[PDB]
Amino acid sequence: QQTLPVAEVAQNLPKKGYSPFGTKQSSVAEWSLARLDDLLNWGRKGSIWPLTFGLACCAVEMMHIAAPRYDMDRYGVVFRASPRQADVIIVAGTLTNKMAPALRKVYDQMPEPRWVISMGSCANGGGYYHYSYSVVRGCDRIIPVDIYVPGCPPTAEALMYGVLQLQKKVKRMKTLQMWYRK
Amino acid sequence: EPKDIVEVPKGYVYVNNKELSMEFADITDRAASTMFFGELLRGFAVTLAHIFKEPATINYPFEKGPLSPRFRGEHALRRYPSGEERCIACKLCEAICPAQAITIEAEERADGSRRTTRYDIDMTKCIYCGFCQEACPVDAIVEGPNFEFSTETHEELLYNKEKLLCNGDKWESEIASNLQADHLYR
Amino acid sequence: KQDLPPPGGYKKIPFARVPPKSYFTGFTTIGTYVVVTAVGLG
Amino acid sequence: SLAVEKLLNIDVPLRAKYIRTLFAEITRILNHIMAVGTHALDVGALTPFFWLFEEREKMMEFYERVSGARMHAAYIRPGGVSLDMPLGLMDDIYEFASKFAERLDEVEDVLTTNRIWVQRTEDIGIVTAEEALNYGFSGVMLRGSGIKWDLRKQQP
Amino acid sequence: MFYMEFILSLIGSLLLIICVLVSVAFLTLLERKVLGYIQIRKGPNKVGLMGIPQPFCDAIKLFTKEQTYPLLSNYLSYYISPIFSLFLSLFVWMCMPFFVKLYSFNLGGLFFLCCTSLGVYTVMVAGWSSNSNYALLGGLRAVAQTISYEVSLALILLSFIFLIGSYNMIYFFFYQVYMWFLIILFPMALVWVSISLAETNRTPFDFAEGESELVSGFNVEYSSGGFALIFMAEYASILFMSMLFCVIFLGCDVFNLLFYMKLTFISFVFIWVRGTLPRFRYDKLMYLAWKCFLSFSLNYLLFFIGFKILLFSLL
Amino acid sequence: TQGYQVPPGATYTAIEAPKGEFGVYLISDGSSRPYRCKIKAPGFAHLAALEKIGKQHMLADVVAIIGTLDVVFGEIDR
Amino acid sequence: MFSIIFIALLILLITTIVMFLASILSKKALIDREKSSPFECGFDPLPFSLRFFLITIIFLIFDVEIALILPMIIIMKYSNIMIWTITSIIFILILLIGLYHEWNQ
Amino acid sequence: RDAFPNATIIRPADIYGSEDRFLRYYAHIWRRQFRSMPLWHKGEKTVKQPVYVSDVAQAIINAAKDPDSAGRIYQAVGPKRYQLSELVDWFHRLMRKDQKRWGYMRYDMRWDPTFLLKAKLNSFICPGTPIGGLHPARIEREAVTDKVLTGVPTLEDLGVTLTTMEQQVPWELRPYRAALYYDTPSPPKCIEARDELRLFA
Ligand code: SF4
Ligand code: SF4
Ligand code: SF4
Repeated sequence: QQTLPVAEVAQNLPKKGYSPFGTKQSSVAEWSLARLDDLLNWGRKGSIWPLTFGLACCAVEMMHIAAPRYDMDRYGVVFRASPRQADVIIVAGTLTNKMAPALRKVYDQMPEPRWVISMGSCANGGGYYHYSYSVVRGCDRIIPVDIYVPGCPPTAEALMYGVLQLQKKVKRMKTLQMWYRK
Repeated sequence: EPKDIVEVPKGYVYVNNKELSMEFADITDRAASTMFFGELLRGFAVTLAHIFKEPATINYPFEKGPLSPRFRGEHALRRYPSGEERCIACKLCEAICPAQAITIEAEERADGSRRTTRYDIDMTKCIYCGFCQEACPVDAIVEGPNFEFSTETHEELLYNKEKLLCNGDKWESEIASNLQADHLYR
Repeated sequence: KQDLPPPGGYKKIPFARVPPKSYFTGFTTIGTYVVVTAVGLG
Repeated sequence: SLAVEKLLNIDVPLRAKYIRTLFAEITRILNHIMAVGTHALDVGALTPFFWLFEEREKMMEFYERVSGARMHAAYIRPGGVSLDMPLGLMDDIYEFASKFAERLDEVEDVLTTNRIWVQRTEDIGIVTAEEALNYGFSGVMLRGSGIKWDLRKQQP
Repeated sequence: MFYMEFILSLIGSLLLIICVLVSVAFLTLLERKVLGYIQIRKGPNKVGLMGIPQPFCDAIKLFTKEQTYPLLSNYLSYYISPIFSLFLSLFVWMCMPFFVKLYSFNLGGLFFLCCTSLGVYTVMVAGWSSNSNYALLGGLRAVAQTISYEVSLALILLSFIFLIGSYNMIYFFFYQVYMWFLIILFPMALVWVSISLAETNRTPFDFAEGESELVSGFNVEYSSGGFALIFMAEYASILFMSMLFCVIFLGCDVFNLLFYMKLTFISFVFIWVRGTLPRFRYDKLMYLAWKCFLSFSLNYLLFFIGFKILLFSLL
Repeated sequence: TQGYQVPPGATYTAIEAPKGEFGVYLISDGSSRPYRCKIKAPGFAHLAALEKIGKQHMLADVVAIIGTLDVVFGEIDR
Repeated sequence: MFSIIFIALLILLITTIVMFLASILSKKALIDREKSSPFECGFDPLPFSLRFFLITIIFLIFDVEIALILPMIIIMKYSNIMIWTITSIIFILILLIGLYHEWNQ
Repeated sequence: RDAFPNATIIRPADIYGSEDRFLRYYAHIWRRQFRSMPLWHKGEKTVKQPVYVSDVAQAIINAAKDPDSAGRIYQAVGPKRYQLSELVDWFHRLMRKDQKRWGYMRYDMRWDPTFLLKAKLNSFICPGTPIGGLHPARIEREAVTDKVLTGVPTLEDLGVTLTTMEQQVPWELRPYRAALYYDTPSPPKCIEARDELRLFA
């Protein structure tokens, strides 16, 4: 790892700023595309709409970020039932062999950009039914997954930590800078 | 007080057992509640009274919710105060692991110790059940307090021996405090 | 010490259904509506 | 645990019996909060879902204190319970159970005797006594129709 | 004919459209905020400062996502429903009572009934062109409830026009100079709230566009800008129903700031019934729209026929 | 390491779940592992009458019926 | 009315321009077989209903009936009072008797 | 081949499939001009031998595994030769464009400078990829016929069974079919060697 910086060292460090790219771009067109990508990523991270895809027990914790203690609504996060209106699909439960074409069709009808959160050990790696005859060995064999939330029923702080990690990934998305360098 | 349709016994309680009242005062009361939305007015007032209540939103991550000293989180491998690793490769944790996440391969070290050459826990397979820390004769494997360990990539949740030893080095104070405050319960 | 109830026991935990206070009466509601609309017509 | 203990002929102590009874009743309230919230979300009233899931999160905090997990406690074992109760757990359970009845009354003030909830829940899916007896119904589906069968009293 | 009348009418109408659209965005913010406060939970926060640019976070996201289609070959009929929906929601506002003259609508109630009668048309083309059985079911259910309370709404507003003696909306101001019509028309106030939550799809009448019995009624295949235009059109319909409640029952008070405070309060009431009530059924809603509200409409229309004849002899 | 030796035999216990009657038909062969553990879920028998209850009802009626059946499909699918 | 045509055409033009710029601003990805599919929940996939058609017909009959209730607010100060009252009471009373008869049968 | 001597050079002719630049390019609205497709010499002069993407992927893997394919050029072409007019007419028969109310018409491209002006403006105004791939390089690529070289190996020497066109292409163009007007398709005619020599004479 790295040691987290001591406050004597960290007082000499300057402020990071909001932009992961920095304001030190050379060209004015590159700087304008950087700020446009910053505004676009702020709009995308300011409201991600996850889809009501609750397969198994993990989803009982998924409603617990809907719950008044954790309150996902002040993070841009609000559930949508239709897959067209939703940004994120949260695979929260056990993907089985009869569940595989349904999950693939629901993911394919979702419009791009598409970030996928694997909630729980049945969602990533198979988990407690990994050696079962009718359980897919994780959802990574079917749906491409950006965030993997570890706990068997993830606490709801850990699922919301996965949500904040997805927001940091969305804030780190480089589209217009790649277009300028394509 | 309406009469009972079914006589209620001693050990039971009956719902929707009241007779519908037929005197004119109760009929006018039910009629006014139907016409002028009195029960809907009570529902609206009860709803509006919860705006003035305190919000229970705990403002993550500046303020985090309550936990317990028994809490099951990231598995981690502890060490002795002298510095030697605690895990004697005795393999009760892998025998008791119900999802069979733990893989142990052991060889004799140069000084003759039993300590492991491979200790892998598949955290995508681990169900965080805590059977390994109960089945550990020494206090080697332990459930750490950490649960903010979501990964970008599937392979990064395949925990090696070095990752578990680094988790034991990083989280030693809180794990030792929980084990000091929890060992007499177990 | 073990996890035990205090001496004298706990207090009585409420479980019954208490209704909210209903100020209105149906004859009173109908009569007040009639009086209010009779003033309003004038 | 009762299956394995009846196979093993093992009698649990009385404190384990009382702990399992109290956590089975806490579990019963958690299940019926989930049932009422899911039914109210399916009917349409989305407010008692959150109003009762705050209370559900308080009992999941109680499960977390007693076992270390918010759910799937792995706490009841064949032969009793896995761990002893922590000190001061009942001093929170009593305060919580004293506070729960007002939240119950606040849920019935918006769900019970609201005419839309009655229109979505009255004379709908009528199950007779011979229907529930012949079709293998159990629990509330027996006791909605009038059968007095509760397994906590008939076979304690 | 004097050209500054055309210039100022154009400027006032465009300013009305712009302010209605920004008030739609802040109404979505208000609904997400106080609808959270209906329960214990908080509203939006943590975006910008105190959650204020959250609808702009919605608008940047919805105008960037991939415009997907319910079929790949021909999808121009998919486009024409949010265009006409937002056009009607921004076009219905021209019959607002403006005291400084913008449009001299001597028949404003008929204009409102016309735009409400097109609401069925935009939701019918929303349902059919989305190529799904859920979409057709939601479109048929929305057309059913909106034409079921169209007749009731026409009779209720027709009973209200008997009070002012004409169809001019500004004539609601002169007959409210001593008291509001909330005092005289309180069962009509409850019936008009039940009407205004039926033409615009809200939670008490939500079998058309709910997330329980259908996943979505006619927004099921609409996304990435079409859903944004549909959402803005529906919240503009909510704002129009709040204004039209505040003109008829509460005193028109167009200039006073208390009129717009009451308009925000009736929007608060619309979000207050959003969180409270459950959803009606198809059979119970056919019972409500064609028997109870129709019988009340005809009966209390007879009451105002008798009352306007009785005052005509006395005056 | 290896579980406690349960004597060989069959039993069926059943308690009052909040859903209904939760039953375990546990049959042991004398080893450290169970030979058979059949689970009676009450939601399976509650869901088996949905075909007769749901006929001649409306769509919101059926939505309220699964809303009031108190089914959880983890134990139904076992 | 001529200003209403101009402002309605301007609202239509502004909404079509906003949707065209939204279609330009929408992120263009590779089109797919399954993405264009109509959404049925999960696994991939109505006849004429007479009850809804008679609902539309009842709506039409009552709409044309309301279109004769509409003028009489203006006519009340410019007509014979006895004739106006007889026609209004007879009109709404026959409507109420027909509604109650169709309810009972 | 000057830098890496043992480099395998697979030469595809024109690769068809899903999300391609052949069937999607002939499937787009921006390629057509008032329900009529311009083609160079009406599509009759050019003969194309297209290959599937799974066949060339299997050829790439069979070249990577077998080490006798070092520095050998492999002509990646399909099983049978087709001319472009019959291919485009077969595609429009698959998309149900053969109905008389649609107004399908095939005409000469060299008489139409408006189509090339549209292609140049489409290459100009698009910031990223042009819509439908209507850059003039694709125009010259569809103008150039597919010529195989004798004595240079074909993918059947790499041990892959080439999928025929009529099995795969109706599955690709099944979502591309038009809505039926309110008022099985014939397979296309292959071009042999002697018919191609008669056509090019
Ligand atoms: S990962 Fe654990 S909590 Fe989640 S669905 Fe699987 S068993 Fe249930
Ligand atoms: S039970 Fe403990 S000491 Fe034994 S092998 Fe496992 S971690 Fe090591
Ligand atoms: S907590 Fe349970 S699943 Fe995880 S390593 Fe320990 S025994 Fe295995």
